[PDB]
Amino acid sequence: AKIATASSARQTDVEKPADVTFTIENV
Amino acid sequence: LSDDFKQISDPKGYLTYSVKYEDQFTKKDKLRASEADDRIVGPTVNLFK
Amino acid sequence: PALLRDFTQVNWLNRDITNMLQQAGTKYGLGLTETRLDYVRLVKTIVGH
Amino acid sequence: MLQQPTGGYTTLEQFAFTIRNDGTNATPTQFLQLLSYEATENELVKKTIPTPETHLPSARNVPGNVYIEDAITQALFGISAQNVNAHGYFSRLSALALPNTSARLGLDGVIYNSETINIPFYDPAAVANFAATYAKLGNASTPRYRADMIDIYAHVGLELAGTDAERAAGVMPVKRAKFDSWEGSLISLSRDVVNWKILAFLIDLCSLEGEALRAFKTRNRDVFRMMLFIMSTAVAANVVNRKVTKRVDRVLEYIGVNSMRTAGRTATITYDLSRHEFAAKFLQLTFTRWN
Amino acid sequence: MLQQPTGGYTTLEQFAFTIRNDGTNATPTQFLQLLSYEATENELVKKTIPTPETHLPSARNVPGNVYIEDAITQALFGISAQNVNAHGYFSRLSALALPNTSARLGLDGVIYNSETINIPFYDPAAVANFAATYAKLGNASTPRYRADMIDIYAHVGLELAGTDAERAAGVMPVKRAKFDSWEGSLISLSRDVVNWKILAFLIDLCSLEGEALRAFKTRNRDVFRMMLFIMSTAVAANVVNRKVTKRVDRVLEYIGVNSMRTAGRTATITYDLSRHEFAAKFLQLTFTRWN
Amino acid sequence: QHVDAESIMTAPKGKLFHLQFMDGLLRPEPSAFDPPASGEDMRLIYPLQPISVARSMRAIVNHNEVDRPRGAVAPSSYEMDTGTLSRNGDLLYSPVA
Repeated sequence: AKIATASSARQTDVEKPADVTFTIENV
Repeated sequence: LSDDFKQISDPKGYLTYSVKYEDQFTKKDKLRASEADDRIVGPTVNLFK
Repeated sequence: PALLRDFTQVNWLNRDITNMLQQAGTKYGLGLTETRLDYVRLVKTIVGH
Repeated sequence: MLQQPTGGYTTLEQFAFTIRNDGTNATPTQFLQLLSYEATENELVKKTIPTPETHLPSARNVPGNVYIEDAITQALFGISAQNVNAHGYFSRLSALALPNTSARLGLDGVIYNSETINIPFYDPAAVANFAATYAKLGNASTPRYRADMIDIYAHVGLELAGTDAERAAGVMPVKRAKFDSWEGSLISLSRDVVNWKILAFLIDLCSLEGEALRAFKTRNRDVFRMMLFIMSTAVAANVVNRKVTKRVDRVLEYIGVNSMRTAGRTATITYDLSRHEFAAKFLQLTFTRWN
Repeated sequence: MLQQPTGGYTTLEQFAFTIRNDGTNATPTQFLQLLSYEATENELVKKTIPTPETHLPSARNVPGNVYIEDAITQALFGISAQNVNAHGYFSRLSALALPNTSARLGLDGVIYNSETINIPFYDPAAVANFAATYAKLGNASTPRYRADMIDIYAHVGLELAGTDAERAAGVMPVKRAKFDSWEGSLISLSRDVVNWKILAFLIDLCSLEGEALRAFKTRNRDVFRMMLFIMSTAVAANVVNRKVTKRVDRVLEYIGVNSMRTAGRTATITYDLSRHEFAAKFLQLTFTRWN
Repeated sequence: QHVDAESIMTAPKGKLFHLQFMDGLLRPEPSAFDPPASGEDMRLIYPLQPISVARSMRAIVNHNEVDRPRGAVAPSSYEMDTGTLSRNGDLLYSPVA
């Protein structure tokens, strides 16, 4: 708008411990 | 006029479908399609869960 | 059934459906189809659904 | 242009005529037989035809790209046409017979002003002799010039079921047509005949000469009989269905007489009052010129 | 129908058998060599086999379009099959050996009532002699009729690593198989053999005669050895991997003895208790009929 | 609902009761580590009609991995064929071949 600037970014990393599920898959 | 028969919007049919689900068999892949890919083949998917 | 041609994750079930809708012995399809009794005016026109 | 083929424009083969006998198409010659004829105790006399007054509507050139050929085919055979006898389209056509006019009749049946490259047509001389005669139909409706109806139909019948000793003689007993059927057959054949490019059969019925004509009438004696029958359907009064064995049959009530209306409002195609005014003045020209 | 080819149904070539040696397929003959044999100080004696009681389950015709051929191939080689020995499918099959029955075995391996046009099958006489013998397996499970297991395996071994002077004689020293490996190789070959249409190899093992048989056994001596090995894998007890040079190797612990369970729960395919009941009564029929 | 073997011998001639039959085709087997069993279930009644009548398909679950579970059916090639009208008035099939 007034002065030309410069910004920076860094790709984030998201992970949780493997959760527990009660539903079964195959026969 | 006499008017013997009355008209309807959608037909019923004599033979219908029934189902007995098993509430412990769920696939972990939530698939998706387009909206017209949904409409035509839509309620038939939710009868054969 | 067969409307759910390619919408079920049931990999086995998906097979027979394609095979039966391939052998030219059967042809599924819904919508406004061609008819013999066509354009026959009964105050209003006859269409086949 | 295509110039003109000697022996007809109908011997070309690019555009022919096939009635759709259900799932499989056929030839007009092949269809006529499925019908038999019942002689009833009624008689018609072959009545002579009056001449057509020469006074085709004057030239105007409103800009419309008029589908004159499309309009013609629609009224005679078309299923429930509307405003068929309106004045504006024909007047434009009559400009065609004029020696030296930038106005060419498209092969597809659409009329133009000036011309085009991408579209081939009929040489100006073939159309000149055509519009000389079918422009007249235009004013068939006028109170003064208007043509008969209750009597031209004494000719329709001889052709449809005219025995050869009958069209040799003058009088034919009133017949009753009956042929095999598919239920939606009457409308089905009428839906089909509409696309024959009936322009081609007429734009050459005025160009062919003494020998080329003798051969033309002796070959297309069917392509004519066909549109005659489909037309004679709307006119005859009662359609009775016969349920025999495992078969089903349509009877057309009287081939030779104008009932004046209805035919079957449902079982067939119907003629309005602005149709008898038209189809009549049509037959008054093709028949005379035909014979 | 395909009638029947003289010299086998396995000489047709439409349906054959190829083990997938990784990225490239091969022939059963070509695979057997990658394995060597280690003679250990153990000995087995070739024990004679008892006759099979004739009492195949009676005819019922519940309507299921039963995949009898598919079920058979699944239990012997299939990876962790379930409910293999259930009664309903076989009972339906036994209807097949019956002279004059509207019930044809599909070429693809699916059984039908009445028939179909779009699907070609095996002529009723070829299947008649087939189901005469493999319907019996059906009731292999019954307390009274049930077959052995801890002793038929004295035959498995001679075939897999049977030296020619050994199957000429009666006794073979207990061997120890070892061959090159790709890590997921044991499961990989077991996943592959399941689609051989093993029906074809059996429905002709009862139709071929005195000379056509002498030639059949002398050619497919491999197609048999193959399914025998893959089957003998689930049975032998300990799988030890040898890490030499840059190579990796699988050792199958004892070719000729039923450990009674496990093999490797992870390194191979496992046999439930309703499997030893099945695979046993299977070999009791193919072996006897085979020799 | 459970009935008794004494009432099956005293039930009135024309009084039709309903007795339910257990399917149990799709049922996950127990884990490797659990207490064993000791001489279990005895079943006393059996239909001989037989009862399996109306089923379009049955058990629409895949067995690991790309194969059908033992004793599972798919819809027949008849309820998936929209034919054409007669040469006159009613519905005809494809037809075949």
